[PDB]
This record gives sequence, C-alpha cells and structure tokens, in this order.
Amino acid sequence: KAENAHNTPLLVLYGSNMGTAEGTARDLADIAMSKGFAPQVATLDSHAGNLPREGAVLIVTASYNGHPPDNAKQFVDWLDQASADEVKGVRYSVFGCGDKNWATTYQKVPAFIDETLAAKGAENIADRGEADASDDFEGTYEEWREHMWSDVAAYFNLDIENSEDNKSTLSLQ
Amino acid sequence: FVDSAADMPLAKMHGAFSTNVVASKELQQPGSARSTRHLEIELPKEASYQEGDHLGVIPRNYEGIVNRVTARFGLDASQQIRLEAEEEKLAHLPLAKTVSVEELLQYVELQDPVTRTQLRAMAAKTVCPPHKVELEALLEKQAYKEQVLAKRLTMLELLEKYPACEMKFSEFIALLPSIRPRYYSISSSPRVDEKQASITVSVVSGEAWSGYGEYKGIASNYLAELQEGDTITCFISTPQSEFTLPKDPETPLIMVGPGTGVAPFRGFVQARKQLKEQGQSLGEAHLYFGCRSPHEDYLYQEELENAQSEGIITLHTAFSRMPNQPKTYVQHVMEQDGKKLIELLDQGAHFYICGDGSQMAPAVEATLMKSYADVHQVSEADARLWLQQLEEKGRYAKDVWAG
Amino acid sequence: PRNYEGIVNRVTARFGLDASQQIRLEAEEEKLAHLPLAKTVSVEELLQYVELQDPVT
Amino acid sequence: KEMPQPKTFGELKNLPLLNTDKPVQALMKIADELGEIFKFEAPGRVTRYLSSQRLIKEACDESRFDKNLSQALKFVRDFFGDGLFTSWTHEKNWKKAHNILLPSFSQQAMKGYHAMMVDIAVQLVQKWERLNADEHIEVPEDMTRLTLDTIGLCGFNYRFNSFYRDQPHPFITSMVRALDEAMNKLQRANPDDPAYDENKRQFQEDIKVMNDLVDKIIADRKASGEQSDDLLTHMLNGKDPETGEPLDDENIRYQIITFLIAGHETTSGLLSFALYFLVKNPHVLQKAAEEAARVLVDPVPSYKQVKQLKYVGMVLNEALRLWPTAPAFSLYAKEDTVLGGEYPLEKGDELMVLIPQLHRDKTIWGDDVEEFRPERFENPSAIPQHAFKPFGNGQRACIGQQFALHEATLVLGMMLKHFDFEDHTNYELDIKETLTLKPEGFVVKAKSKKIPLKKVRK
Amino acid sequence: HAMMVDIAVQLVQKWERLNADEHIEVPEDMTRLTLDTIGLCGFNYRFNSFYRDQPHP
Ligand SMILES: Cc1cc2nc3c(=O)[nH]c(=O)nc-3n(C[C@H](O)[C@H](O)[C@H](O)COP(=O)(O)OP(=O)(O)OC[C@H]3O[C@@H](n4cnc5c(N)ncnc54)[C@H](O)[C@@H]3O)c2cc1C
Ligand code: HEM
Ligand SMILES: Cc1cc2nc3c(=O)[nH]c(=O)nc-3n(C[C@H](O)[C@H](O)[C@H](O)COP(=O)(O)O)c2cc1C
Ligand SMILES: COc1ccc2nc(SCc3ncc(C)c(OC)c3C)[nH]c2c1
Repeated sequence: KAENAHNTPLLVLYGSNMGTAEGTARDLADIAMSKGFAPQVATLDSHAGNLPREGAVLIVTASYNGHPPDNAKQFVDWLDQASADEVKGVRYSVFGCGDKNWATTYQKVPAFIDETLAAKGAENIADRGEADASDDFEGTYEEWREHMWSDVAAYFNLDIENSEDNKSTLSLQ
Repeated sequence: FVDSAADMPLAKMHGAFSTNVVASKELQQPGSARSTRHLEIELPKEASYQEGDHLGVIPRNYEGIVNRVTARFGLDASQQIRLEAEEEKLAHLPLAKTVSVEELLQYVELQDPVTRTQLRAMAAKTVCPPHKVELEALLEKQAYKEQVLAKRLTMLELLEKYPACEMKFSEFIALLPSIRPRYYSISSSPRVDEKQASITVSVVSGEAWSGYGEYKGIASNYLAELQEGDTITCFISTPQSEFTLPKDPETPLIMVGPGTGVAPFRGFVQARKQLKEQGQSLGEAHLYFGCRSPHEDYLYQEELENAQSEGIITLHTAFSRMPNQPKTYVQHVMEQDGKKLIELLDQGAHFYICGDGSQMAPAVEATLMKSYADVHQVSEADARLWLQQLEEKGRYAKDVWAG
Repeated sequence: PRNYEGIVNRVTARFGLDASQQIRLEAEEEKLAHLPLAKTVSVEELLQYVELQDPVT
Repeated sequence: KEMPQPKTFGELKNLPLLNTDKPVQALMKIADELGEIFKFEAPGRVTRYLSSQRLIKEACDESRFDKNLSQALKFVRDFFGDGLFTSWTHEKNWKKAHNILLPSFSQQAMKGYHAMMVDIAVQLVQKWERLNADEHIEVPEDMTRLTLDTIGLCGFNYRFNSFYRDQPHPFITSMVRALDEAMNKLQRANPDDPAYDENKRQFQEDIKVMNDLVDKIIADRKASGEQSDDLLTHMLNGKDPETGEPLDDENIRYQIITFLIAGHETTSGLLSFALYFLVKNPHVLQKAAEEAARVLVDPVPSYKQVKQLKYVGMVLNEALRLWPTAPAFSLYAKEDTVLGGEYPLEKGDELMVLIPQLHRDKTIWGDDVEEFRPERFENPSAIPQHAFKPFGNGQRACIGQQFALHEATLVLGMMLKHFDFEDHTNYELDIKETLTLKPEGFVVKAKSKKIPLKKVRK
Repeated sequence: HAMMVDIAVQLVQKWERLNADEHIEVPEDMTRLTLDTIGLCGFNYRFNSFYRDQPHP
C-alpha cells in the first residue's frame, strides 16, 4: 500500500546519450517516491513546451561537445529561439552531467537550459548542480541532492522525514 | 547441443551476438614489460561495420578476482543458489532461477570504487567497533574523494580488509553494479573482409592504486587471455562523432595516433590500400605514431612500413625512451612539421586524433593551434576559432579515451 | 549419487570438452535417460544425470 | 472582420445542417469551404467553429477561455452528471475529483495496470489465433471488446467478459443508443414535441442499464476484499489535499460511468483507425511490424518494452491526427476579448475547436495533410504548441491520455508481432458518428505467424 | 492431447474470469467444451463456442 504523502508532482526530464544522466534522473525519481512525490520520468525533448505549471521539474542532462544529447535537442531549440510561450509558473532545478576533459564546453548544455529558463520567467527553487565524471561525480551529485530536497521542501510541503528509509528496498535470493 | 551463451541482459541491450575469436596474438616485443593484443573476430551475417566503428565487448571477470570473492565468503564456485528481492535491479541478475556462484559473479562489476550505499551496508554488519568507525569515516566528503575515489578502493578490498564484517554473499552480489561493456576501436577495414574485424587492446595491469596487491583491468585481461576458437560476446557500436575517411581519396589526411591510438588508423590504411588496388588515386596521408621504442611497442611496424613503401601513407615516428636520443612525442614532431601540416589543412586536409584523451590529445591540439598562430601570424584566440571552425566543418575528429 | 571427478574427466577428455561448456540438447523421442532437454546446462552437470559404468548395451 | 456563416434555413438558421448521421464530417466540409472560423446559429444559440492553429492557440489560453459544455455535453450530463468530463471547472466537484483521481494515472499506477492490460490483450490475440481458415475479424467490434474489458479490469477489478459474448455487451448497446440519441437531439427544433416521448423513454431505460452495471461494480467492491489498489480504490478512499474531503456517493457513481465510457470508446476508435491506416499503407505496416518483432522478444510484453515501441507510437499519433476520436471540444470567453485581432467576443461567447480540421492545417503540417505519414511524429518536440490536440487542452485535458496510449501501443504491438493482415474486402472508409468517431463495417483477415509452429512428424 | 488441452484451458479461463457471485451454467459450458474438442481434434475446425453467449447454431 505504501504511504503516499507528496503527494506533490515531481517531473524528472533527462537529456542522455549514454545513460549517465538518464540513470541519475531515474534515481531521483526513485528517491522522490520515497519522499511521497508523484514523480514522472521522461526525456527532455518530449516535454518541449509542456513544462509543468505545477509542482516542480528536475532537469538532468549531459553535454556533447557543447551540444544537447540526441533526446534533448528539440527541447533546447524550442527553448533557444522559442521564448514566446513563456516558462512562467514552471518551478524547476537543473543537474549537470559533464566531464572536465571537455575544456571550453564544460556543462554548457545544463548551464544554457538553467539560465535560459530564467531569462523567460524562472521559479528556480534550487540552484543548479554539476557532476564531473573526471573526479567526484557522486560527491557533487550528493551535495546538490540533499540541498535540493530541502529547497523544494521548505518551498511547498514537508513529506519525508529522513527518507525514513523509504529506501532500503532490497529484493534478492 | 546448443552449445549456447548466456544472453545476459546487457548482451541483449547492446545487440551483442556471440561469435568466435579467429586470432589472438601479442603485439609488443619479447621482453617488453607490457602487453598490447591483437584480436581478430568473426562476425555473423546480420552484423556489419565501417571504419571508425567500435566493438562493444561484454567481458568476463577473471579467475583470480572471482576466487577472491568465493574465498571471502567461504563458498565453492559451483555452489548452485537462487536469489530474490521484489525491488528493481539495474544489477541485471537472474532472480528466481538457480545458478552457480561463479556464474552469478559474471553479471557484476567487482572493481568499481566502493559506493556510499555499499559503505553503509558494510558498516551496519560490522561488529568490530573501531572498524565501524573507520568505514563511516569514509563517508565524509573529503575522505570519500581522497581515499575512496582517488585510489579506486573497492567493496571487495574492504571486505578482505574486514573479515568480521558479517555481510553475506547474497547481499554483496545485490549491492553491485551490472557488468558494463568495454569499447574498442576496430582496427581493420571492411573493404578487406566484411565479416571479420580486428581490435587492438592495451592490457591494463599494475600495482593497485588502492594498495591491495596487483590490479588487472577487467575487459583488457579477459581479451588478452582469449585464444583461437574461444567465443566472445560483442556488438558493433557507431560513435555519435563520425570518424571516417573523406569521401574523396585525394583529400589529404593527418592522423595522430600513438600507442594503441594507431588502432583506427590501421583500418584507414587498409581502406586506402584497397582503393588504390581498385585504381583510385590517393593524396597525401601523414601518420604520426609514437611509442617507447622500436625494441618494445612499435605496433604494426611491418605493416605501416609496407604501407609507406606502397605510397599509402607517410610515416612519422616519435620515441620516448631510445638510449642517447631526447624523449620525443608526436607533438614535437608535429611542431617541426607545422608549416607543412598547416598548408595541408589550408588545402582541405582532415585531421584525426586517436588514443589517450587525457594528456596526449590536449597537447596535440595545443601544438596544432600554436603552429597555426605562428604560420599565419595571428593570435591564440584566432587560432582557437580556426580550430573551432575546422571541427564544425567536420574536419577535425577525435577517437580518444581515458582508457 | 554423483559421478566422481575422475570418471567425469575421462568423458570430457575423450570428447575434447571443457567441464564448464554450456550446451543444449533436444530429441522429440521419450527418455528414461531423464535429461534436461531444451535447457542450457554445462557438460559436467549433464554428466550427473547418467550412468557412466554400466555394461555396454 | 465579419465571420462567414454556412447556408441558412429561414427561422431555423443553421440548425438543419446538423440533421445528418455524420455531423462532424459535415462541419469539416463547411470548414474547408469557409476557412478558419465560422459562425453557427440555431434558434436561441450561437457558437463559433475554429479550424486554424492561429486561432486555436488563442482559444487554448486558459487566462482567456475556459472549458464549456457544448450542447452535446449538456445532453450527456444527463448520465455523466458532475463527473470529471461534464463538470464545469468552477464546480467544487471538478477540482476535488481531479486531485483525488490524478494519482491513478501516475507512473507507478500505470506500471501496476500493465499486467491486467496484458490479460485482455492476450484474450484478443487468442480469439484471432483460434479463428478457422477464411474467417474474418470485425475490427471495431473486437477493439471495443478489448477496450471496455481493459478499463473494467484495470479500473474497477470488474470483468465484462466481452470475448465470451457473440453480440456486443448490453452496456455497450445502451451506451451507443444513449450517445446516438444525444447526437440526434442536436438537430431537434422542438425537443418537447411529444413525437420524442419514445426517444426520452428509450434514453432513460439505457441510462438505467448503465447505472445497474455501476451498482454491481460498487457492490462487488464492498464485497471486494479490496486493495484492488485501482481507480475505484481512489474514488472510495482518497481525500483531496485541498479541501481535505473525499468524493461523496452520488459523485462517485457519475465518476464510474464517466470512466467506463471515456475510458474505452475513444481508444477503441483509435485502434480501429490505426489498423485501417496500416492495411491501407503496406510500407508503413511493414515498418511497424518490423519494430514489433525487434522489440517484443518475450512471450508477453513488458512495461519497458511497450515504451520501446516508438514507431507504433508514431502510427497511433498519426491516426489521431487524421481522425481524432473525440473530435471536438468547446470553450467560453471568460471576459470580453478579441480573437486573432479581428473577431471581437463578449464574455460568455462559445467556441468549438474542430480538431480534425486543426489537424489538417497546411500552415503547420505541409501540403500533404491527407497522407498517413507517422514520420511526422519522429520528433514530437518539433510540433508547435496547440497544433495537435486530440486529448484536449490545459487542466481540462484528457486525464487518461497515458492509459489510452499505453493500452493502444501494447495491443497494436502484439497484433503486429503475431499476425499478417489482409484488407480482403478492399474496405471503403465509412465513419460512424456517436459524438465520437469510429470506422463502421471495417473487416480484415488475420493470418497467424505462429510467431512460427507448423510442425509435422506423422 | 494438446488440442484437448487447448479447449480445456479455454473453459478454466472463462471460469477464472467470472466476477464475484456470477454463476456457471454447467451443461451449457460442458457442451461448449465437448463440441469444440471434437471439432478441433477431429476436423481442425473451431466452433469457438466460448466466444458465444448463446449456444452455437
Ligand atoms: C570510445 C572508446 C574507444 C576505445 N578504444 C580502445 C582501444 O582501441 N584499445 C584499447 O586498448 N582501449 C580502448 N578504449 C578503452 C577501453 O574501452 C577500456 O576502457 C580499457 O581496455 C580498460 O578497461 P578494462 O576493463 O580492461 O579495465 P577496467 O577494469 O575498467 O579498469 C579501468 C580503470 O582502472 C583504472 N586503473 C588503471 N590502472 C590502475 C591501477 N594500477 N590501480 C587502480 N586502477 C587503475 C583506469 O584508470 C580506469 O579507470 C576505448 C574506450 C573508449 C571510450
Ligand atoms: C484516444 C483515446 C482518448 C481520446 C482521443 C480522448 C479525448 C479526450 C478529450 C478531447 C478530452 C477533453 C474534453 C473537453 O475538453 O470537453 C478528454 C477528457 C477526458 N478524458 Fe479522455 N480521451 C481518450 C482516452 C481516455 C481514457 C482511457 C480515459 C480514462 C482512463 C479518459 C478519460 C477522460 C476524462 C475523465 C476527461 C475529463 C478530464 C477533466 O476535465 O478533468 N480518456 N478526453
Ligand atoms: C563525444 C563526447 C563529447 C562530450 N562533450 C562534453 C561537453 O561538451 N561538455 C561536458 O561537460 N562534458 C562533455 N562530455 C562528457 C559527457 O557529458 C559525460 O560523459 C556525460 O556524463 C555523459 O552522459 P550521458 O551518458 O547521459 O550521455 C562529452 C562526452 C563525449 C563522449
Ligand atoms: C455539433 O456538436 C458536437 C458534435 C459532435 C461532437 N463530438 C464531440 S466529442 C465529445 C466527447 N469527447 C471526449 C470524450 C472522452 C467523450 O466521451 C464519450 C465525448 C462524448 N463533441 C461534439 C459536439
């Protein structure tokens, strides 16, 4: 049956070519479920224009040589030129998957999306987060996450008290 | 007797098919302290490939590391057992089936750094109070970066360090990540044999940065130990960044590919050689190759020297460790040749780099830009914009790795 | 019972097989020989289903 | 500007234009003739029919327009009540039910319906596997068996057992009769002429058959040791986080009827149109069949596998583009306002969005709008806002969109894996209107691929 | 045998799929099963009696 407190709407979108960003996204949606949300996971360029005007939208994306992943291109283009259909009401947050090994393009797509979303009417509830695959990606991912839940916590409602291990959900043989 | 292979999930996720090794041999010289392997693989009717494609290899964990696990848990390799959870599992384990320990152990990564979830699980089963304090110390941001991630300290090495951590096998296996494929740059051209592909594999080996004995890279040592007639599970992968020869064989090429970086250029060389044999004319093609020594790791020397003799390439070598010579790297040679290389790029050459992406590629890139700046008397910013434009025209391609 | 290692190795040696080689059988015909058919199973475990030292028939 | 208006009939104005068995198709022909906007007047009533994305994008501005009950919907409220479909946005029961029932269409809920969808889909594949040589398939009839059973089972743990019946289920017979009557009513000049006394009587008796079934579902559940963690569980047990209140008994009954109808009829239509377009486009059929074979490797499809069926998805959205099965929705002006810089509206003025015409706007889609080309949907991001609206608009959009699409995708995927299809009659499209749209008389033959079995021995 | 099982599985499924408090008309369902069984086993012909609400014509 579970306990289903919040149940607030958390939509998590990813831009991924090799699955790092996609697994991070699905991980987030898994911890949201533990924090009573009503999470939804999908690619970025599939909600192109259909940003949620309620709850919040976590945006997890990589960069490829300064460009969006194959499942995120439609989103960004829609975001870049198209601005008319303003992004007002959309309370979001952005997590960046990047590699320091990519010099001048480091986290360019997450950054683009983050700041572009804001120069269009942002409800940026939680400052962007970055992961460097070339160092401590789980540290930063961890920092951004804990800070993140709280930012959105205080913002709206107050569902999990300590995950209350709504986590340990082994299943084995 | 479907002598058949697990079609483990990942093999299905990558479209990896099962197939035979037709050749496997050493490329370095007798007495080299290091190894680089050349493997030839057969492909089934349904598969096909192109120059600059990668072979995706689903590897197996070697015996040494499997035995370390069964020893730590006091288990026999052949002990049949059955798992179960109810909960999802990126760890892509056969659940509700009976399967030996040793075969369960071919589904998981055994030497990824220890994760924070893994550390907590161990702490919770530890009845050594000071040992629990230490495992928890490792959870802190700084310690985790410096002692876990920097040294690639694994769960397995910590279980060996802590024999009275009461974690059990079935909890171990379930906390591990699913086994990942490894990519290798196909080193042959399909213009020579459409149904046969080669790879060129540097063998990872050294003292473990964690301090626990000797380290062996999983796929590379798996590949190194295969022999003619063995089977192998793989798939063809095409990279998002195109890495192919120009459409016109008179368009000039510059290739930089030291060490195993030569791999994809061996395919380029084989392609050009067939095009010639079909009456096509070939333009200039410079191959910058670097290694320690011709007495050690000058991979495919004979082939590359023959290619050069048949006018398929012009070969430029750099040796880091020849007695009585300066330590030389490809970028030093490139820099001597700056004028010529930049004129070529002004006439429409493609430039390619393959091999090490962490140190070699950036230094090669810096030398190319500096050659530009010096030849055309422009700023470093103009030289950077030039390279940016070259890449956007599709004329500056990388097949580099941190591995 | 199980067949001992010595006698299992004599069989895999005679056929040039590795103990661990996974394979799959099939017939269509009945089988007092009570073999896992249409399943993949190593050679060595197949060899624990049969009598290896009955007189030759 | 003054807006165009179709031909008039003296004091009846445009009313007699609706005296036809196919009134949406008639309206579509009027749109092609008159363009992006026309006025439609009846005695005492006016509405404005919109067909261009240019105007419809403005109609979809929720700060300026809200959902209206069209005449059609006002007649269907007679049995749908203040359920989600026929409640005004400002009625307390709308937002309460929206909030209580939206969690039944969450991702976790969807995952948990999968097994039951497979149950019904396996029943449809089996019926077809079990036909004799040269027998044929009544497509929309079988699609209705499948869709009604799927919402019955997934939503309510109730088995209509439609595949055990040779005629349509009684609930379907009265549904169709009730929708038909609502549709025929649209054209009636004098709805209280006693000539319609029998119509009203048949209407109430059909409303009764539908409500008798609702009563049974409720009784089963009260018996249902019920976790049946489904839509009905949420109806009877959920509280709205805003008011803190659950749905009362009267509203729950309207919800059940609403979800039983909206929850199947238009999905049946979509599958029927999708099979129609596939058999008429053999290269598209083969490309979809190729994907099904490639993706659906196991004996029954998984949830993640259905999500892998991209081209099948494209096929369905293209079927909805040409023949959106709920083909109209209605809006009212919340305040005085100007549409398109040229058409002044007063507060309360009504608009109709004529979805099949929107879906044929050449400025959006290009000149070839009558062709069936799923490739149009290869990147759905590319489609402009408010250009493709088969599931309505905004907070009043289809609650069940993901459920319909998951079901359709699963079913069509299985059909394409398991059979080859033949349009053996060279069927001429004939579109039956019951407010909703569906092919009538569409038949095919299905030759099993024995996913291969032919085996000899003798 | 296999074809008998086909029809018998159809009868078990019909009954598994009834709702609470629904009942079974026994000789009616036994006739669906027996006619279909001889139709299929004897003649490779499917009367499809379990897809019919009345008796087959
Ligand atoms: C696109 C691409 C193409 C590639 N092409 C080739 C190719 O053609 N040929 C080739 O040889 N490789 C190639 N690689 C690298 C290759 O895929 C594998 O990564 C490489 O063979 C190592 O994998 P492994 O499983 O043997 O070692 P793993 O078990 O995965 O271990 C790899 C990790 O161990 C680390 N490590 C190394 N030494 C130690 C040590 N002493 N102690 C602790 N940790 C250590 C490495 O830094 C790396 O992080 C390519 C990679 C990519 C992404
Ligand atoms: C292809 C199938 C479907 C189509 C084309 C369709 C279409 C629509 C449209 C056009 C509307 C808006 C109506 C308006 O604005 O007046 C709507 C609303 C609605 N739909 Fe669907 N629908 C489909 C499937 C379903 C399913 C499967 C369910 C139930 C599981 C369902 C339940 C509803 C509900 C309850 C509403 C009213 C929502 C609200 O206003 O709160 N639909 N639908
Ligand atoms: C070809 C290539 C180009 C990349 N370019 C960039 C880049 O421009 N900026 C960056 O921050 N990281 C760059 N990266 C690093 C990737 O973003 C990092 O691996 C990301 O974690 C991959 O995420 P994904 O698997 O979801 O696609 C690049 C990686 C590759 C393979
Ligand atoms: C002239 O007036 C008309 C005519 C036809 C119409 N068809 C419609 S479509 C109305 C509709 N939409 C969606 C659903 C889920 C639904 O459930 C059965 C119905 C009846 N409105 C019309 C209005």
